[PDB]
Amino acid sequence: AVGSVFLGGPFRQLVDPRTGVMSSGDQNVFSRLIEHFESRGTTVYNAHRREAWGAEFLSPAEATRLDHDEIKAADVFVAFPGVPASPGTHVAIGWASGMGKPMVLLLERDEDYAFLVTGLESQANVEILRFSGTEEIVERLDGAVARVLGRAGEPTVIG
Ligand SMILES: Nc1nc(=O)n([C@@H]2O[C@H](COP(=O)(O)O)[C@@H](O)[C@H]2O)cc1CO
Repeated sequence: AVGSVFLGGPFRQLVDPRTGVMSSGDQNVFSRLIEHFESRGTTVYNAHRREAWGAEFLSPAEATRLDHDEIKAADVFVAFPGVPASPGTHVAIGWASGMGKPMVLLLERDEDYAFLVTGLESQANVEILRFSGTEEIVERLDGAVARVLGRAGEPTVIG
């Protein structure tokens, strides 16, 4: 049973400038993923919700520090690299892969992602899960987390 996950993904690009928040459709997937885990006993660290989906904006420095602490604390790292790419999320993949964290990465099926993203499959303790909608993710996530979590500590290139 999984104590803690860090859930990451695009943020800045999903904020509506007119409202200063993400739309319910974009919050959709995050909230769905949060519930799923929380209902099962698993603490979810997630910046989108912590920062009221754009309304309670941090300083770059605060935001940077919290994210790195939460990543380091969570048992498993789960994130959406984003199409187009989420700059802050890619920084976080660097952090997590650099700590040898169990990671699950959520990739839109039939979309292109970076070499240094896809190249972590095998190279680190990572599992890629391609998806055409949120329910697919919700169905497959627990298995993906258990498999990566069942390899924690184990040496890897990069780990
Ligand atoms: N205010 C923010 N707080 C944050 O914690 N972040 C972190 O950086 C990621 C989003 O990066 P972008 O905002 O660059 O897409 C999120 O997963 C979040 O963990 C990003 C922003 C906006 O750059």
